[PDB]
Amino acid sequence: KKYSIGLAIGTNSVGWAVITDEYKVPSKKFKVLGNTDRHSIKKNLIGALLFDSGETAEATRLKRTARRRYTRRKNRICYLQEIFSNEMAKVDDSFFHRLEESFLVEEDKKHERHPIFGNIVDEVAYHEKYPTIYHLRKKLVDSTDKADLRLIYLALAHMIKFRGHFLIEGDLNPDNSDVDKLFIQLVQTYNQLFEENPINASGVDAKAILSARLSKSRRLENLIAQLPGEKKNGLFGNLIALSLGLTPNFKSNFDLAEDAKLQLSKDTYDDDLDNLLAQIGDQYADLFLAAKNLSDAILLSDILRVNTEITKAPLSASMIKRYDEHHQDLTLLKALVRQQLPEKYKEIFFDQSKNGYAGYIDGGASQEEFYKFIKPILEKMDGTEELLVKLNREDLLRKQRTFDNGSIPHQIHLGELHAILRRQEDFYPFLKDNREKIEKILTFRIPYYVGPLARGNSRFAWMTRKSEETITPWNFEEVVDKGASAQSFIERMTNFDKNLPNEKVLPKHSLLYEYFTVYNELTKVKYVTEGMRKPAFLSGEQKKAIVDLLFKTNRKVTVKQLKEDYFKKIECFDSVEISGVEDRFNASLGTYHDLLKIIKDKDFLDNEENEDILEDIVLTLTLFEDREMIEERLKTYAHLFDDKVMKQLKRRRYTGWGRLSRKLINGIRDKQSGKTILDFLKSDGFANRNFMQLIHDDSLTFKEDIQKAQVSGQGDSLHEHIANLAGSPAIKKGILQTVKVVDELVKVMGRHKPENIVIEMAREKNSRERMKRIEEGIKELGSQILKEHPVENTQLQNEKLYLYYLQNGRDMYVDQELDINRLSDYDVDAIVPQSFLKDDSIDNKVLTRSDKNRGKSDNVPSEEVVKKMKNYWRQLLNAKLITQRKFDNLTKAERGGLSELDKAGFIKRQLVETRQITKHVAQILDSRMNTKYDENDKLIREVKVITLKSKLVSDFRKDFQFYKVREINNYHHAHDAYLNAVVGTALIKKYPKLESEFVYGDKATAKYFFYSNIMNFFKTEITKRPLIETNGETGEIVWDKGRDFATVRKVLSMPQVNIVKKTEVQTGGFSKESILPKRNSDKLIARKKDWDPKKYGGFDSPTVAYSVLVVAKVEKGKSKKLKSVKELLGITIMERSSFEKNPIDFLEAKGYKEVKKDLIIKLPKYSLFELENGRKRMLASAGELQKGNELALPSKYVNFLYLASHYEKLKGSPEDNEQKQLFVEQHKHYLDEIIEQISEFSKRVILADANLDKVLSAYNKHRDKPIREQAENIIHLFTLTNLGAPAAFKYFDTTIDRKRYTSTKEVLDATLIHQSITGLYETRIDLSQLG
RNA sequence: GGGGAAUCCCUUCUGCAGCACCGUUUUAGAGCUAGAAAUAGCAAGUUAAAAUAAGGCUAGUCCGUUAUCAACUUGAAAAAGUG
DNA sequence: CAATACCGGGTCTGCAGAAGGGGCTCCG
DNA sequence: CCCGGTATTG
Ligand SMILES: [K+]
Ligand SMILES: [K+]
Ligand SMILES: [K+]
Ligand SMILES: [K+]
Ligand SMILES: [K+]
Ligand SMILES: [K+]
Ligand SMILES: [K+]
Ligand SMILES: [K+]
Ligand SMILES: [K+]
Ligand SMILES: [K+]
Ligand SMILES: [Mg+2]
Ligand SMILES: [Mg+2]
Repeated sequence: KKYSIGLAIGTNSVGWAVITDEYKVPSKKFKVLGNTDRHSIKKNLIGALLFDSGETAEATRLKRTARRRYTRRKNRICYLQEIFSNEMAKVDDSFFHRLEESFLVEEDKKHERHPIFGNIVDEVAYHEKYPTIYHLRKKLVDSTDKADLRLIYLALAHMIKFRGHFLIEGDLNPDNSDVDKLFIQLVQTYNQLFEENPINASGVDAKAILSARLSKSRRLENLIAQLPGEKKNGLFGNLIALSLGLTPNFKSNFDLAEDAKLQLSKDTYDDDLDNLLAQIGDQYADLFLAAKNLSDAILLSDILRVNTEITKAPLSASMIKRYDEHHQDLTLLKALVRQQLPEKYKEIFFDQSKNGYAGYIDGGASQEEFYKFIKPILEKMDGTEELLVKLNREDLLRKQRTFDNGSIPHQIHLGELHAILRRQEDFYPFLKDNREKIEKILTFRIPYYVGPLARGNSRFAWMTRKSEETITPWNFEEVVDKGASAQSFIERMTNFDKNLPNEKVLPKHSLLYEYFTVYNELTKVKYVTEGMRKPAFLSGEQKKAIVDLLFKTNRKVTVKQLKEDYFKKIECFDSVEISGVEDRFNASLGTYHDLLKIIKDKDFLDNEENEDILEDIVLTLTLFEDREMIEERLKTYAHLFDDKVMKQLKRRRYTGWGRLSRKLINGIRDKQSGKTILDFLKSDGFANRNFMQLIHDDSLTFKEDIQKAQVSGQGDSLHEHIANLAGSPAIKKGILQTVKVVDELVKVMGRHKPENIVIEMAREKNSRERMKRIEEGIKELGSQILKEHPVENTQLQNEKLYLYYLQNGRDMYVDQELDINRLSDYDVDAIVPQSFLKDDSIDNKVLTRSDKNRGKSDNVPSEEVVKKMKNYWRQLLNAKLITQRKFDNLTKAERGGLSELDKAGFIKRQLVETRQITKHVAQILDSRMNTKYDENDKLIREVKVITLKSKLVSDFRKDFQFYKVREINNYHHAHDAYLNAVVGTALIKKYPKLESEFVYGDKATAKYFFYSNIMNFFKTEITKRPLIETNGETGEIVWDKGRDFATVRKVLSMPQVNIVKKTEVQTGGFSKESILPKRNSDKLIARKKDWDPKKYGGFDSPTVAYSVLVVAKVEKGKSKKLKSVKELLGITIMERSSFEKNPIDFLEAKGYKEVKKDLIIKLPKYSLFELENGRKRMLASAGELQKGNELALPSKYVNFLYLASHYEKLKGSPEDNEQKQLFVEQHKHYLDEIIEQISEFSKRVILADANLDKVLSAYNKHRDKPIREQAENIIHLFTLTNLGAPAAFKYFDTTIDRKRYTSTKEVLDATLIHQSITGLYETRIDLSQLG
């Protein structure tokens, strides 16, 4: 009884099949449990588990951190109120109480309904004096009068509750506020540097031009237009562009011949500038510093739209300017509409359902929707010119709380808050005492490297405390151990050295690590000259001289430099051939040069006695992000450097960690030699052993010490091991389900393990990332293509338009512009032709006018194209509009193009699976099946695990006409698993040598020919072979081209396949999140315990975690007469814990009396019920059902539908295509037959009378359509019959809306079916017998 | 052939922490005039408070949406067993 | 109860890791 | 997107 298993692992299915050595699927009588009259049932050993996708933890995390934010914001307000408590109680002992109950209806309020002053006269007067809170804030900042303590509170609380972002470090410099003054500063600095060509900036209103609500490039154009003799690409123009936030290239200004682009926003700018100043000189540093200051002022002027010399509240003044312009323009608009369009006034100003002013203020119309609505109304009237300008500036009738206030820094709000505190502390002493406390409430921020301020009950926290006491914003530095916490943040996540598992890894930018990388690469360099017999390694002295002369004088070392500045200069070689390195060295001493620029003491860096110190310094710079903490840690070294050097040091920062520890690189020593790994890399006689050789050499202690260093740990469980794999959670859910399926199948075969297990794994918002990429790329390029052709993210899902923007509107193979309106006439071409690499991503595609201009089609684009286009391609690459892989493949021709080795490798890659995750699946199954060791203590591999790629079975299907149509039913998953088992077992029976390629555990033209013809033994004629294929050595039959194909056909024709939908409890959010207005409906759910939804609104649409079958009695009528019921009650996610804690009490609270506790049945989503005539339903919820049957369409119809619809591609030969076409035409009647099938099924099982009649009518309407189109729309038709939830579909232009099953009553008397994972073991419960 | 390691350039995905801005909901921001009222005419509108999973105990400036789940028997449970 | 229709909260900064092309020096 | 909740209309 030998058998194999085939598995098809996906993100929503695991297909499975059992085969015998004859490639047949067995069938068994399985026992049926329960209370029906059926005791057993015949099952085929083939099927597929279906499940909803496993989800990532991201949404859960976003909601978790948002929860924390709400908690802490409330705590800020609570701190402020605790500071105000006593004095407020003297002024008004219920102010804070009225604030707390402001949400309650007057009936529920325990105090006066007017929050601020508690009487209507004073409240109305307040709102009249201060129509916005920004009025009050400006008044309290500017006035010198004693203010009412309640108004002071409201201003401070408003600033603290909505406090602005923390994107900018430090204080908001008052020097860099004025645009005019900083523009003059930049001009003065430039004219200092360029006395012969000064700039005349008098009469230039720099403020108006540079702060105008316009695009960066337009403002640059305007300013340059105010300067005759100066162009926007000259030096001053580039400085202005850098100030405005563009990415100017200073290459041409300073004649660099190598690009020097600068963007103040990028993280690398600080180095980029220091990279430019290195080539230009340090006299230009003040010029770029002036540019940065001007940039800060322009950024501020974006938010502060008012003069900062009439008020210390420019932000509140700008909000008040919004309010005043809103008022004036609304008065004008009302007057103009009343005069010119009186009939539209009611709609514009009263109808909240429309997107006019009423919908804008009272309805749900956004600012953008209101603009779009009212723009034509302004265009049709006269006197609306300035209003239209404001609308196009997005500056018309604005509110003050708006989507763009995210631009406001917290330093602005802090300025206003501090000003108020300074005004009013002269009258309230508790404000003087607590001023810094209140400022700290605004400014204090839990660092991202500290985490939740927990006390042992958070699986997320890592913060440690210096003293056990409550943490507040004011004692945080004293109570939280910031250093230990920031260190734990990183060290919970960084790797240990795999060779020394108790050793932490070195910083990536450590001096020792970079020395290691440089010497490890340098020991394998070889050189040869004329008088040398063979190439020679570099000696220790030569390597040391190369490091001291080249690596310690240049950031990068090229082969050319090696030849000229070392071999010529030192060794007196005029010609030398180098091997082991190409073009330039990969490793380099970048940290050495950074630190040499900072400390300016080469002798310090070269003195080994400072190694420790330098290591620690880099450690600090890597471990911490906060510059104050960095300075604290570096303090011990302050006596070694000047204070300017210390400031430069603490401004330097690094990130990233290496792969090896310090103890491995330069700690452990070979016993005999006394040398470390790095010692050997610096000098190792004439063997020049590199790292791998060193740790694998039996004549050194390194291997032995690495072996001893391995430590034991607690082995993960199966679920733990699967969760810790690298991959999407969806594929991991599939992986675990696969293991459980295999366990059940082995149990089904009497605990006999299979001979083979063949596994195949499936291959695998968005427009937002596409838009992001195109925006950043065009910005880096400096192109105007988005100005001339604006595009929304959705449109970028079109392949050709996306490619058009990625290529900056140009042909990729020809130096010409493309025309947008002509995309349909252009071609999308594969860089590496798809006949070698099946890659259809953007990474292997380009848009070109005509693909013929690539060159020959049998290779990579020609060398001529590369010569033409390489510089444009490099510009695209630096703009991130193409990747390094795309650039390398486009330019491969100059490197020889595609070789025969490359093509053979491409074919092998197409056939042999090499993904790490599939290898991990194979290892899991192999270690579970094979557990015994032989006399040599090697594993006994009694079960062979074979991995296949989908292409093998796909090609098998297409070659032998075992076609698949995914839409017909779910059987194709199971058929895939079956064909996987067949092909894999036959393949390794035919070529056992292939086991290394395909079984887990253990000339170019020739291999190309071989792997391209590996599946020919199935065929009868090629491009002829015997009818019986055998193994050449064992002589055993592997394939019989008579019976075995008929066996496969019989398997695929079997109507009884075990499709099982995994029943799952539902988890997640309680309900829809929308907070609905109050309504007289029991559907509403209170958002807080006492917030009666009929008064306060609430949620609806809760999610049912699972249903429950209740047999009980319910009171009926006014008399409350008990009546027996049997019904389905949906337990919601929110109710689940309460129901499970005590079900009887819960059901009695819901109204059920005398519950039959032992008759309660838990019914998760997709619980299966069978009714009459084989009709099946699945539970969608407590009140809705899903389709429960599979339509087993016969195989001839499936193949006719595949051929008639042109499913996939025809391929083959024209004669075979003609035979397929003649088959389609000879079996046209199949169409009607297929329809009949559907109809029959729909009448037995679906019961959608109206939809079925509409479908039959639509089919009889398009009987004159081409056979191909009728076949495609018949493919569409199977949505009516598919398993699962009903869904709308389209037959030609007719739309069929889904017929839903809006009642679950019938299943309460049907047969409930409990299924095991394979569906082979069943328990059937007749529910009509309950009650 | 298979498996593995460091470096370089890129790319994708996964996990975690810390912020901001809005949105929504109820209340507050005295609507006026005529008319008995039904209604009509006009005025007005930009702001705020509070909640933002119900909530929980472990009471922290913590936790509350990921993963995992046929049924039956034995078991508090974990888990084991059952064709 | 049937047919039908509408609806659904959203976007940053920072850190660490695995793994996929392309290359290169090595190991078992 | 999808598909289960809800209301409307009957
Ligand atoms: K009251
Ligand atoms: K000019
Ligand atoms: K609105
Ligand atoms: K190189
Ligand atoms: K750092
Ligand atoms: K010093
Ligand atoms: K779940
Ligand atoms: K889910
Ligand atoms: K590698
Ligand atoms: K099940
Ligand atoms: Mg809360
Ligand atoms: Mg709001």
